[PDB]
Amino acid sequence: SVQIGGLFIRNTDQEYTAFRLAIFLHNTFNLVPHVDNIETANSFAVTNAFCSQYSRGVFAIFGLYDKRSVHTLTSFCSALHISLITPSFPTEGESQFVLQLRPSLRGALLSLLDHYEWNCFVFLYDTDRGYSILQAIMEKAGQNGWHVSAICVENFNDVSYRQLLEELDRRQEKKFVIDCEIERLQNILEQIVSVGKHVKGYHYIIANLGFKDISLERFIHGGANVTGFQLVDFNTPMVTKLMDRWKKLDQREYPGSETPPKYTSALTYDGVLVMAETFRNLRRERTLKQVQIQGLTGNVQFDHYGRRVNYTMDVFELKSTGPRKVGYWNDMDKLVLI
Amino acid sequence: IQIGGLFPRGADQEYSAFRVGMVQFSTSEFRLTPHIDNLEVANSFAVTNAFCSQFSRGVYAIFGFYDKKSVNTITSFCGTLHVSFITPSFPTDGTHPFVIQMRPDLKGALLSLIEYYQWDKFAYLYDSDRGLSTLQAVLDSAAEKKWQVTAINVGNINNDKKDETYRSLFQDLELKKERRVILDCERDKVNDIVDQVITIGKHVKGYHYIIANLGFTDGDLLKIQFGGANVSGFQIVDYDDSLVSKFIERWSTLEEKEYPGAHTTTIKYTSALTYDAVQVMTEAFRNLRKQRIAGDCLAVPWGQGVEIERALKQVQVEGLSGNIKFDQNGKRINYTINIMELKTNGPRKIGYWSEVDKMVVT
Ligand SMILES: *[C@@H]1O[C@H](CO)[C@@H](O)[C@H](O)[C@H]1NC(C)=O
Repeated sequence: SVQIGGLFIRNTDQEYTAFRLAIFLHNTFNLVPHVDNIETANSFAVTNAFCSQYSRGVFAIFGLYDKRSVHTLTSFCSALHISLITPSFPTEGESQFVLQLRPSLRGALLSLLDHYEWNCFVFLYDTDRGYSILQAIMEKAGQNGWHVSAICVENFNDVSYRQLLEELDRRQEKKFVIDCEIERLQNILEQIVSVGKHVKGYHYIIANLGFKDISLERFIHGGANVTGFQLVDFNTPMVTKLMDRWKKLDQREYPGSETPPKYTSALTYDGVLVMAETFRNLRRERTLKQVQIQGLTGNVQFDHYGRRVNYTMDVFELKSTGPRKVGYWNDMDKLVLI
Repeated sequence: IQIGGLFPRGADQEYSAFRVGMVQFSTSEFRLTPHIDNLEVANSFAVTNAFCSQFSRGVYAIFGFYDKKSVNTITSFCGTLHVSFITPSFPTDGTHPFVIQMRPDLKGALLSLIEYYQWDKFAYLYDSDRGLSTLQAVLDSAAEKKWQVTAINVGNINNDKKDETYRSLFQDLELKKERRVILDCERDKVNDIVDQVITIGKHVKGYHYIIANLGFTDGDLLKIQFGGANVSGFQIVDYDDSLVSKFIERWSTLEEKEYPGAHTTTIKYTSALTYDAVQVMTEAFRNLRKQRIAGDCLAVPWGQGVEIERALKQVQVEGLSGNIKFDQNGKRINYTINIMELKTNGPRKIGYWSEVDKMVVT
């Protein structure tokens, strides 16, 4: 038996569901989960949970973190020589004993805004995933002499949202770039319709990996141009096999067996597969970073710093008949169009 | 005293309002017997069978609903048997005796708001289930006053292609450069129509949408609010009077386990008409007891035709709808209808429509 640790926070029920799915189907060297769910993602509770998991004895911990508790978790993981595989937002700078599965969206977003050749737009953002995207956008705008009006919408309510939208309507902007959480993006999309801006003339850019994970039917009927990114490939027989087997299990324990998996579920499944590959290779840190596998999100391979390399991501546009792929982005070939 | 009922299927709020009216108007001196039935008003055979069953046990008065395909049968049966039938359904056209009607007429108000707003070349989206009694008046008025109508038949639409058809209607009207439409359909239809409007857009400034279904505070305007398009409508139950406030104070208290509904702030106009019907009927029999006054349906008039009909038609009372006093035929004669319009804020009073003065602006 090989012992593994599991750390999860609130409003990530599907993450835990995907983790339990992966563990169940992989075992049926049986893994021994040590999950300890925590409600509030603060430093003290995360530290206590990590201490409990370490005291019980763990070889690798799969956990989730936010802006506040990232530093403590990374510090203890680096200090105690315990590998931590996480699907959360990537960090910056030198990091050790930390493996990150979520690819960085900076390059693809920069390439997309370069392709459409924009010189003035509005950037809506939140600080729930660091300041990397905002800093990169500001640096690029300064280098290329652009005109960006970044507005924080962390503490905005419906009245504030509508008034801000009307004020931005008074000026001629016509181009928005949204980068927020799933719930925040849903709120933005459900209050942009009420004002009456889901009409031809605007071009929104959804900056995430869940373009097909959100409902854009209203925008499809409206005709407003929308462009997003996709990482999970749905025509692969592997994902169809896994999803059909998900249907074959009960819904009382593994909810979500009626929709294609989001980016985070695929990331957690790929992390579990990578960790199992690492154990199997170790049967025959340095070994962890040498893994090269084919997961739901494509090729999985890491450099000496634990960041993603050799990853492909498709770019989708919203048409009258629905989403339509227009090309794909790669690190070595930059943007490729069809 | 026994008073039956022919309430329709798919309607539960009305019958809840009926039982609440039963409870509220307590009567120790006399008590009536509901003996309520339930069937599809669109099928004439069930209606005739239920009417005969009620008539076979000596019911003094019947109270129920009907539609365009069943009003003639009820009228014919009540005419020959002298049994009064109180109905909050749509006003019938022509003098049909022994049918007490408790709904004001939309006609005349839609033609007094379409002229207070000086218009021409408008659009009209009618439905072919309520009846061709409002569209005909609109055509007559347009012919008399040189207006240009563009009639469209909404309804009788397959649910599979309902979205596509409703969207295509607005898409076609966009080609003809029409910006004024007059929606007049039941709540279920108008909700879908405004939803598809918002889906296409058209809720920005430059479009005026009249709702012509009374009500206007129960169609979930929150979706169409906070936009640029104008919204205007008619209302019968004002929500600030002492009587209506007293009603709504006890309306929310009752639970849905025993009394379905009764947890929301607004109530449909039909249920208010039913609740007022309860009171006007109980007081009608009260007046007769103050004055100290059947075989099969396929067989002679029964004991007291005039004594019940005239007494019930000479009532003068005040309820949620306002003044309730019937004329010789049985239709309302002293009703006032509030005018409302939608803004960034909730509905605001603009005036009132009455028989004594054509149109009032306040
Ligand atoms: C909306 O209402 C205003 C104020 O009454 C009026 O001036 C304007 O013409 C209306 N718009 C339409 C499209 O009817």
